[PDB]
Order: sequence, then structure tokens, then C-alpha cells
Amino acid sequence: NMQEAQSIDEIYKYDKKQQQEILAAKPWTKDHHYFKYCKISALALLKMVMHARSGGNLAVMGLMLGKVDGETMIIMDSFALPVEGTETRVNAQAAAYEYMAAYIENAKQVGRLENAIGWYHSHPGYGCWLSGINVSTQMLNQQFQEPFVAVVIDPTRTISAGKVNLGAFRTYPKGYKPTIPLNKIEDFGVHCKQYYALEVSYFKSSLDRKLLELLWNKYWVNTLSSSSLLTNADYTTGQVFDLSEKLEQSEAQLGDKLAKATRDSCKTTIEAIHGLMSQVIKDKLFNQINI
Amino acid sequence: NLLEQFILLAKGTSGSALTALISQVLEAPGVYVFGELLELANVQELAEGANAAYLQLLNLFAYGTYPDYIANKESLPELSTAQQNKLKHLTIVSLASRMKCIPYSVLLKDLEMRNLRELEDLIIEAVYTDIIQGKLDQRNQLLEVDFCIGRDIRKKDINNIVKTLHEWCDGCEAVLLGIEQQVLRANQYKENHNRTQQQVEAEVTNIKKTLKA
Amino acid sequence: GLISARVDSHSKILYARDVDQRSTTFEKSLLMGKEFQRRAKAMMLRAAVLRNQIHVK
Amino acid sequence: IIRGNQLQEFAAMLMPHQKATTADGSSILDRAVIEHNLLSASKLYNNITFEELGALLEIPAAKAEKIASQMITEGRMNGFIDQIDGIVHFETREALPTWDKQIQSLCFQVNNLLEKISQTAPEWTAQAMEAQMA
Amino acid sequence: HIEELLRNIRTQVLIKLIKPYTRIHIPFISKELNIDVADVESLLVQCIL
Amino acid sequence: EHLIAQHSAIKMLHSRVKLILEYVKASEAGEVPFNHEILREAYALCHCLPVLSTDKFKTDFYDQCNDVGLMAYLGTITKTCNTMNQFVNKFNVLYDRQ
Amino acid sequence: FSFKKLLDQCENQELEAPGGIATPPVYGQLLALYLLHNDMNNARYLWKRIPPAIKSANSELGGIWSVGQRIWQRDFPGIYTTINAHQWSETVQPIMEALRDATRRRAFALVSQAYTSIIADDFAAFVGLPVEEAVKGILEQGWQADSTTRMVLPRKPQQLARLTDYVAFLEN
Repeated sequence: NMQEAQSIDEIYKYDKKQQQEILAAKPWTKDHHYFKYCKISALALLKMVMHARSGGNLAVMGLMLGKVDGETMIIMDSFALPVEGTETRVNAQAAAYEYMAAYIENAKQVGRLENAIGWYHSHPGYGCWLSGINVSTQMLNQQFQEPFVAVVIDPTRTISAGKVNLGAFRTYPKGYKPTIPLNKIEDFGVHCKQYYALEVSYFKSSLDRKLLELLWNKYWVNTLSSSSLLTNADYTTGQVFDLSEKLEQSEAQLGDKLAKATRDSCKTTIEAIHGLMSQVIKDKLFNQINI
Repeated sequence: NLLEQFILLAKGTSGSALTALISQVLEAPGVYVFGELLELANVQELAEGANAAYLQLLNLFAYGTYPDYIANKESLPELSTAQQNKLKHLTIVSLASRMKCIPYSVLLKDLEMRNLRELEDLIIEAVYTDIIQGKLDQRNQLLEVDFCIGRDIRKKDINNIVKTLHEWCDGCEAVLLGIEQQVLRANQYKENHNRTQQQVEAEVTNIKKTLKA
Repeated sequence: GLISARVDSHSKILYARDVDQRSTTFEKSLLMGKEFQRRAKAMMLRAAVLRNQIHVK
Repeated sequence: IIRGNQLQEFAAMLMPHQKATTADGSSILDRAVIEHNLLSASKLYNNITFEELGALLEIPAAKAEKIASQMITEGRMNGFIDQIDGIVHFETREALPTWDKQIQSLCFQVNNLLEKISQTAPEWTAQAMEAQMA
Repeated sequence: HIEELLRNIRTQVLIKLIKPYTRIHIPFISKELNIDVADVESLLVQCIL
Repeated sequence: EHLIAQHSAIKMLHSRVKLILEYVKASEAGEVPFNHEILREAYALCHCLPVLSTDKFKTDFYDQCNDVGLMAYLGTITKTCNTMNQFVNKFNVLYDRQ
Repeated sequence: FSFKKLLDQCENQELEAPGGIATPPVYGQLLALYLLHNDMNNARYLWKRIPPAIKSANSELGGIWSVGQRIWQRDFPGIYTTINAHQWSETVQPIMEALRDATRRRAFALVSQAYTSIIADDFAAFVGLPVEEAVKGILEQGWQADSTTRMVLPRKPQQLARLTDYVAFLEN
């Protein structure tokens, strides 16, 4: 069951005509919040993470390759740049651009049919947000290269907490505003009203899943007995709290959001039913032997 | 490896020297399993003669417990205090092997102790030698053990362990079969729902095509 | 409901009773589910009767 | 649970200043040994009564409760103290994490036994594994 | 201002002593606080309120 | 996806158990030399199967099961509400105008 | 267990009839069985359904309705005195003994559930038996008694398939 292109690998197709039609029509010119979804390949995340950690506490960055399907940015590769940078400020003077177009020209022959879809930057341990000059960077990147998104990575937070600190951001055009609050400015920038985040999800290939499932498990009291359904109790409480506001906004709209709210609630209920199933299978495995 | 050293020194010893070595072994701290010493040929050969009481003592300390000794005090020779201590520790191990929550009354009756303080001191002394990892409870009078070292095994309980392992394997197989059946049912249900959706979509597209006449 | 207390009028003692969150939430959730099921049962029948257009003459 | 009837050797080799009392009815060595004994009892116990605690720490009675109260509110040992029943709670487990730790122990025992048996007779284990995987 | 004083010190003592316990006798508080049981109740009710 | 990871783990755990049982059987049959050290650890492992059969653990497990069941109820109802709203919206234009 | 099928067959025989009236034994058995199952509303409606002629012909139905009214008023000594006041036929004999011991068991359960301290005389009236043997008996089952004051203090007495069905239903 590998020769056929399943629903998992169907995203690995680069249709030149469809992308050309999308880039010619330009539906994003009218709707400012046109893009919402950001799908990212696994290996891009891997290369990004290893490049961020290889530089240590020095900021590193690169250009990513991908396409756009409707309102979803599908990124299929990451790439490193030969730049010199400090903890907070970088230049990318000439070496990056001497290894940017040359890399594209080289990749045109190996089989890489993708083009520039955005850039990722590593912020070492000071949040996932668009800086005061990075917002202008995405300003002039989007003003002429409309299919585009800025990716921000925190290496220190990911390496310490254990969760991927990834953020996909796009900015509003100058003039589109819709005194600063004290809760949306610490997790964002001082120009938080000038940019918004996009939902981020990842995809992989069928052979990737097959290799992962046979790589190494052990994980008997590491996964099969790990206080499941309980470790993310704070996550579930936060989710069940914000579904209240989601449903109340949906009801106000009724007096569409409701499908999104139902999907959001279904995700949590399915996750915790999976936790219950794991607990039940553990009970049937260990407790009920040798009565 | 105190037991290995003792059995090495006991290779050629026989007679009263053998009994003296046995008495030394039975009082040495840190030795709590008398496995390899008993299987030695000379120890079994001491069955004949007037020294069989020592062999019975070794058999009692290998598989038996304190009540067996106190019930057969008349024939077995007297022993030093450390040897009573080792027997009491082994009895605690045997009691914890069966049930993992030892009531205080059962332990007190079996070990023939007077007050709670002496029993608690004895049990903490047993714990201090890393034999078992347990918690003492005073409110409910229930010792809670977690890990206990296995004692000697005769050539009769192998059937029991084989039976238990076979039962565990059968349980694992049944669980795997149930998992397979459940995942198959889920897959077929999803497929059936998808086919139903496809059929209704085909019908609506057909009627839409027909309407434009 | 201003004072959450009970009166034991034999020894004349005013006891304070604290509510258990689990039992209250379970009971109210079950009651709401039953009411919703009854409401659905009624309204789907109403949908049928509106479909058949039944009225007095 | 080191006791006071085998600690005279340490007290013998003590400088006059290091041994001089704090004028609280007990020596500083008696302070240290009692505090260590109380901390040690806080591990291999779950909940104990004052009458029983008045044997590990010697002590008349309520002074053990005073020492236990002093131990808490200083970031040293966990657990609350009852006074109506005269029973002190050190720390209790909540069932399910104990189940996870038992899974820990059992599966590590299985893995260690497998490693030992593979290292004991490599030929037989190899034969059995290659027959099973067929 | 000695009535405002001699009061914060006793409240601080009560707060420090009440941290580890979970249920105690009022006379036990009375013994260490060096005041009658009624005043102990008054201090406790004021602190709770 | 949630089930196959459990299935593979249980499969190879059962394979380990089968290997241990096979060695015990072989030692009983005398094919391998009789070792008096592995059998004791195996006996302890055998004695350590019935983990935590106390009543407190059973009560906690049943509490967890009931909590998750009511969670599933609250979440099945919100989806049948979505289906109900969809049906009402569909019906409000075909058989009865406005 | 035979009472359930007896009720089923008697109800079927009552439902189909040349004129809606069955034999008087059928009425007696049906009413007695309704009383046995503690279903008073159906028994009363059946009694009101009986034509006047057949109910006036036999006093058996009158007596069984009298004990039915006694059950209705929940007067337990009335139950124990009415059930043994008339001589009954064979067709209704082997069901009223079951009624009597079922009501005795129900009274014992009610006393064990509701009452915490009950005078021995009232408890004996509820049971319907002399005080002495009831006192010794409740001594054996484990109810502490009290002499002098003469008081009784009774003491009060597969999954984964469903889960995968639920997850399949919710995943849509």
C-alpha cells in the first residue's frame, strides 16, 4: 500500500498550472485576513530546529520553500543561510543573497519545483513575536511578494519546556487598523495591532509514518503508563474554558462560527476519550491477571 | 558475594568443620538467600547420621518460616539471636510475597511479638537491609510493601510459575485480538459512512444535472 | 440562600454545610441532558406536524 | 534511625565549644541526632501517633510534637499535623501514580531479566528468538 | 499606641503557629498566646473576617 | 492511530513474556544448565503480577471512568446540537418559507 | 417466576372473550396477582371493570378486594389479620402465601431502611408476629436489641467496544 497516492501524500504534488492560476488571480488583494492555515512538512521543522540549536544562542534564519492552496500555505522544505549574527541583531549582508539565488538555481535541477514562500527566524529565548523592524521586513516582503508568511522560532523555550515554540505571522497593510492594552502586549509586540497569527499544523508522508513506527518505542511506563489524560490537565481546562466564549460568540452570531466551535469541542472530547481507552486497556492488561 | 565465598570455603570441609561453617553462614549479615549452599553434594550427604538436624534447619531456613520453627522447637537445635532475626525477616518476606498489604494483626500473630513498638523496630530493621521497600501505617495498621526480593525456590514451584506466565501470555493474546477486532470495526464503519456520503453526493449531482434541461 | 447552614433543633446547634461540586455538577448535567432530549423529542414531532399541515377546522 | 546508646564515641571526641549546650535542656548533639531521626522517620512512614513517636526520638511526649512543628514552616519536610487524634501525616500517595510506579518496577524487572538471560546463554536465546520471529 | 501594639505581635505569632497544623484545640493556642480563651476567639474571628 | 501504538507495544511485551516462559520451560526440561539465580528473580516477577488490587485504587479508577463518561456526554450533546441546527436551517427554506 | 407467565396467560385470556367476561377464577387470579406485585392502580381499575353480577355472585372477589383496600391504606396489621380471616379456594391458595411472605420481607426491608429506633411492640405489629421470636431472630441477623425499655435498633443494610463506538460516532 505504497504505490498509490493516498490522502496523506496527495499534498506532495506541485501542479504548475494551479499555482500559476492562483498567483495570477490574486484573491488575497481584497481580503486582508485571507490566509488562515499554515501546513508545514516534518523535515522542514527538523532542519529548522537543528539549525537553530547548532548556532547555540546566536540567532539563525533562512528561506523556506512552499506553495499556496486557497487560504493555506503549504511549506515543504527549510533552508539555512550563511550569515553572521549576534543574540539580537543580524545583517545578512551579501553572503545570504549569494547563497539564495544560487541555491534556487541548483535546486531547479535536482527536482525542487518550489519557490520562496517565506522566511523563518530564530529568536533565542525572548518569545515568539514580530520585532519592531521585523514587522517592517514583512511589510516590504508582502508588498511585492504577496504569497508569504513570517515564521518565528524560540530555541530556548522549546529546548526547556518540551513543546515547539513556533509562530506563523502575517501583517496588515499600512492603514488597516482593525491606549494599548496590558495583556496583548507582553505575548506580542508593541505593534501587535499591525500583525496577526495563523493556525499552524504539520504533515508527513506515509513512509515517514512507517519509519517512525518502526524506529524505536520501548515506552512501557514512558508512554503506556505516563499519567495520560492528566499531564495536560491545564491544557484541557484552558480549552474547555475558551470553548465557552467560542460558543457564546457563536450564539450571538445566531441571534459560520458554530462549525468551528463544534470542531474545537470535538477535538478535546476525542482526545480525552482516547485517554480513557488507554487507561481501560492498561487496566485490562495488568490489574485483572492472577485473581 | 558472601554466599559464593562461603561455599568456596565449604568445598572440601566435612564433619564438625562443616557444621561450624554452617553456623557461621547462618549468622552472617547480608546473606538472606541460601540457594547455592544447599545444592552442594556434601550438604545433602549430611542427611545420614546424627547431624540431620542441621540439614532440617537449612531446609527450614530455605523454604520454611518462623511458625514452622516454633512448631518444631523440640527437635531443632537452639540458635543465636541474629539467627532468630534472620528467620523473622524471612518470615516477613514470605508474608509480603503473598499479599501486598499486610495487616498488623496477622503479622503480630505470626511473628509472636508483644507490643507494637517491638514489631515496628523489627520491621524497620528488616527494611534497613534493603530486603523490602515498604511504608508503615499507624492509623489503619496496614504495612504497604512495594518490592520484595524472591526467596529460595524448590523443584516443585516451577509448574506454578509456568502456569502464571502462560496465563499472562494468554491474556496478552486476548487483548491483542480484541484490539484488532475493534480497529477493524472502526475502519469498516468509517468506510461505510464515506460510501453513504458519496452515494448521496452522486444522487444530488445527478438531480442537479437533470434539472438543467 | 444567603446563609448556607442547617439547624439541628435537639441540641440547638447551627451547622455549616459545604456543597460538593462533583455531585451537583453531575446532577445538573444529567438534568439538562434529559430536558434537552425531551425538547428535541417534542420539536421533531412539531416539525412532522408542520410538514403535514394539520390545523383545526 | 541512629540512637543515643551507640553515639558516645562521637561525643567523646568533641571540642568544648562544639559540645557546649545552648541552655535549652539538651545538648547540641542531642539536637542534631533528634532532628536527623525525625527527618529519617518522615520517609519510611505514612502517618504516626505521638505515643509511638515517643520511642524513636526518646523524648517525654509533647516535645516531639513541638519539634515536628518546628520542622515544618521552614521548607524542610512536608506533611500536616493533627492534634485532636494526636497523629502526624508525613505524605500519602494517590493510587494512580503508585500504579504507574509499579508499572515502572515491573517492566524494568522484565527488561533486566531479559538482559541477564540473553547474557547467560547466548546460543539458546538466539535460537529461541530466531524461531519466534519466523 | 500600645493597644495597637501588643496586638500585631500576637497576630504574627498566631499566623506563624497556625501554618503546619490543620485542626487544634483552642486552649492549646491559649497556653502559648498567654491570654484567655475568649480573647483567643476574638483574635481568631477578627483574623478570619 | 491511538490504538496501533498500543498494539505493537503489547505484541512485543508478550513476545518478551513468551521468551521468559520458554526459558523457564527449557530449564525445567533440563536442556540448559540449571541456574539457581535467574529462577529466583523470575519467581519474584511471578509474585508481582497482581498490582494494586486495593479498594482505593478501584474507587479512583471508577471515578475517572465516570468523569470521562460525562465528559463524552457533554460533547456528544453539543454535536447533536450542531446537527439539529443544520437540519433546522435546511428545513426553514423548503417546506415553510421565511 | 411462574407468576409472570401466569399473569401473561391470564391477561391474554381476559383480553379475548365472547362478551368480555371470563370465568370468576380468572378474575380472582388476576386480582390476587396484581396485589402480589404491589400494582394497586391496575388492580383497582380491574376491580372497577368487573360487572356487578359476577362480583356479587361470589364473595371471594369481595374478600380479595377487601384485602386490596387494606393494602391500599397501608395498614400492615390489617393485612396480617384480613389475609387469615376467610377460607379460600384452591385456585387462589398458592399465591396468597407468596403475597404474605413477600409483604413480610417488604416490611422487614422498610423497618431496616427507615427506622433507627423503634419500640418492640410497633415492630412486632409491623411484622405480624409475636414479640419474642422476632426479637431473638433480629438478634441473630445482627440487630442490637434493648431490654427493660424494650427497644429495637436495626442497622441499615466489552468496555473498549463501547468506547470505540463512541469515538467512531464522534469522529463523523
